Order: sequence, then structure tokens, then C-alpha cells
Amino acid sequence: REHWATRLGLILAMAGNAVGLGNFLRFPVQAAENGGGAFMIPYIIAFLLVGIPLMWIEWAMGRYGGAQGHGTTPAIFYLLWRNRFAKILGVFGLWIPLVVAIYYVYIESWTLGFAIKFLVGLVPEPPPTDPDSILRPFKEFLYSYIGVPKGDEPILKPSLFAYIVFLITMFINVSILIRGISKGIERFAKIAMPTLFILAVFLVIRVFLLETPNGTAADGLNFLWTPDFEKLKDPGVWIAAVGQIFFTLSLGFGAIITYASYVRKDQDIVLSGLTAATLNEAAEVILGGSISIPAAVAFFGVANAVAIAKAGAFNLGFITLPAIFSQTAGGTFLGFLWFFLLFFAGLVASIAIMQPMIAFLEDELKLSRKHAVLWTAAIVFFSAHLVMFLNKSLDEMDFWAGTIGVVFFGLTELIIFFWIFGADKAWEEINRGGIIKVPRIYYYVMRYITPAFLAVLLVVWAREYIPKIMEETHWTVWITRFYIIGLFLFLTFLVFLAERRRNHESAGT
Ligand code: NA
Repeated sequence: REHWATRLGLILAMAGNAVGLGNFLRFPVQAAENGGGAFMIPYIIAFLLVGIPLMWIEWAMGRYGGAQGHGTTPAIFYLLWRNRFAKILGVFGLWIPLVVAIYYVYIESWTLGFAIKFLVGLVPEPPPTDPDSILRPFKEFLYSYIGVPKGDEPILKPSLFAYIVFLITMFINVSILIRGISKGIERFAKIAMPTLFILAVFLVIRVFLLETPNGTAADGLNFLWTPDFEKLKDPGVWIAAVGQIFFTLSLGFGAIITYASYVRKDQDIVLSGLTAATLNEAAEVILGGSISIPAAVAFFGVANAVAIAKAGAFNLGFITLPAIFSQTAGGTFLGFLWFFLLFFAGLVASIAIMQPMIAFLEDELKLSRKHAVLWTAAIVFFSAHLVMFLNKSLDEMDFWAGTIGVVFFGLTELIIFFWIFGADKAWEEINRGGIIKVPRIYYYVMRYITPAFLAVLLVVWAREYIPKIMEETHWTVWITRFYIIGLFLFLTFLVFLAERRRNHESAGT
């Protein structure tokens, strides 16, 4: 049973577990939509009150579980709280990261293919003042890549290039994963993370060199870090912030769990945990935030940039930014560094979220790692044809898995641990082996404040928001829902087969 070779590599694998497209694509959008410093106050408080305490919880659960030879939730949950219903609530730990992995690798597939075309100079050349005559070639460029419908039909038809780049991205994930935890993953994490922070810093610097009549890049800064204290009363903001906090730290993914289960029993989660997190927060609020937004706020001024991120998630990353760059000396290459940064950022993140499914096939169904990975790739590859060819199918999985399910699972796994399993046994399992220890106040966050946050939020969500989604939507949503439900069923059948194999051989041995 594998463990992390070196401590730094651990932290670097854990920081790359958190760090990814969320730092770069996602964060700028959620902050732009939610109005800068109006988003940050919630984001920070959520970080302390939710992200922080939740990460230690997931850490401990992973380590505690790995000690018993179990990396995933369906197993671990049985241990903390003994039930057939503990296993069932644990199937969300396989399900969330799987469904997320489905559309996530595909979006990272985009970054790779763009970086490729952007290097070789296959990008479009805009006409030598007007923003729309500028952004359009790139809008068309992305739309041509992912095959956005020209018709009414909710039907995507990606390019032969995008398709093959996905197969490649899939291969590259396999190649990292098939070498295991220390050899495959921990190596790459040591390479990638510095390789990442360097590319980011360079871009941050190079982006600060932008000025137009419309603004400096220091305009975007003071938009992001200067509060609106009135929006403190707006629930949608608080809902947006925690959605970022979860997604950013890979909370509720059953990710931190699986990785941490390869931590040796004695090893400190209480420092390495905090470190890899504070690394991500750097890659988010410091690096990630200081690139995409300030560039647009510089070119188009604030209000227009804010209007671009509302117009789509991929507007800023895949369209606006490379467009801005093309107005500068060697901007096509500076674009390649953008998408190259993204690929490497998503590659550390994607190998993390495909692991839980792999660790399961290993720890439970007793599959060779080679086999665990191939099938995990096969399932993800196949299932994603839905995301690729069906319009807005991507939106659906993001909502159920990486939006709702993550919060549902976070509160769930906090309850199972800090309540059912009991407070102090958990409080011990955390600080145990710790190089340093969790502040006494954080005991009382984990027990009360944290779940009080998630429960109340999950209310203000369900009551004041959700039904419109479940109602107003086009009927193609039921195709994704159908499938990803049959994924839960499929997974539950494996949890079933696992406990059956357990019952049979344990009676013979
Ligand atoms: Na992130």
C-alpha cells in the first residue's frame, strides 16, 4: 500500500489537488459577476469558517481511512458511522469527482488544444479600434473549436482537432496516473507547481504592463480589493463565494480524502494541510485574480469587463484574454503561455479527481492499478461524449456535482465525522501527529459554525433559488440527469459488489 515519498511532494500534490482551472478560469468570473471587494469579504470569511475547517476534516478522514487500507468514502464512512446508509451516502464521494472529472478534463482539453494552435500560430488575425471587431474572431475561434450550434438544436459538434486533443489529454492523464502516487503523481506535482507559479508571475508582470485610454491594470486591482459593504446583505454573493471556496479547495470532491489516505498514520495533516491550501489561495487571489480581470479592466474599463464575464464562463479566459493579448507585441505567444499555464494547472487538478474512482477499484474490488486507471479513463472518456455533443450538458453536471453535491457532501461528511463519530475522537484524529495543532476555536467552528453555515446556505439556496432551474429548463436536461443518475446506480452496485466480495473471502480467511 503506497505512501507519499517526500513531505514537500505531499504538500505539492495536495496544493495541485486544490490548484487548477478554478484558480484561473472560475475565480475571475465569480468575482467579476459579484462585484470585486463585495465578493472578497465573503470569500475570506468563508475561507476561514468553511474551507479551512473542512480541509482538516477531509485530511484526517483520509489518513484515518488509509490506516485501515481504505482511501474512499463508501469505505471510510462505514468506519466512522456503521451503516448500510453510511456506505450509500459515501457513493457521492465516487460520484461527485467522477461527474466533475467528466466535463473537467474536456475543458482542460481545450486549454491544451488552444495552447497548441496558439504556439504554431493558427490563431486568427483580427482587423488592425473596435472591441466587437476584435473579440469576434476569438469568439468564433472557440465556438468553432467546441462546435457551438449554428442552428436551433442543442447540438454541439466539436472539431476533429478538439476531439483528438481530448484523447491526448486523456492519455496524458493516464500516463501520470498509471505510475502511481509517489512515482506518477508526486513527481509531476513537484515539477508542475513551480512551473505553474513561474508562468503565472510572468503573466501577472507582463499583464501589469498594459495601459489604454480606458484604464490601467491597477484599475482592475482596486475593483477587486475595494469592498462594497452593501452587497454584504446579498445572499447570492455569499452563495457564490462558498461555491468558489468548495470548488477551489476541491472540497466535497472526495479528493483530499483519497490523497490523504496515502499519508502515513503518524504524519502531520495539520501543517501540510494548511500549507497546500495557502498555496492555492495564493494561486487564486494573488496570481489568478491579478491576470485576467486587470487585463480587461485595463482595455475595456470596469463595467464592460464585468459585462463580459456575465455573458459566459469561458468568455474571459478563452476569448477576451487572448484577444487583448493580440493587441500587444508577441501576444500570440503570450497567449500560448496562458493556455499552457491552464493545461498544467488543470492537469494537477484532474489527476486528483480521477484518483478516488481508481483508489476504489484498487482498495475495494482489488484491481491492478494499471486496470483501475484504464477503466476509470474508459468510463470518463465515454461518459464525456455527452458533455461534448450535447449543449449545456456541461452546465448540468457542474450544478449537481460541483455546485450542489459538493456542499451536500461537505455538510454530510462533517456530520458523520464531528457529530455521529463524535466530536473529540475527530478533534484528536486531526491534531494527532500534527507538527502544530488546530486553534481551540476551530473545534467550535467544526462542531457548530461550519455546519450552521452549510445548512442555512443549503436552505437559502433550495427555497429562494433552485426550483426555477428544475422548472424553466429545456427538456434536454433530463438526458444528463438520466445518465448521471444511472452513474450513481452503477457506482452503488459496485459498492454492493465490494461488500459482497468482502463477506465471501473473509469467511474463508
Ligand atoms: Na482552484
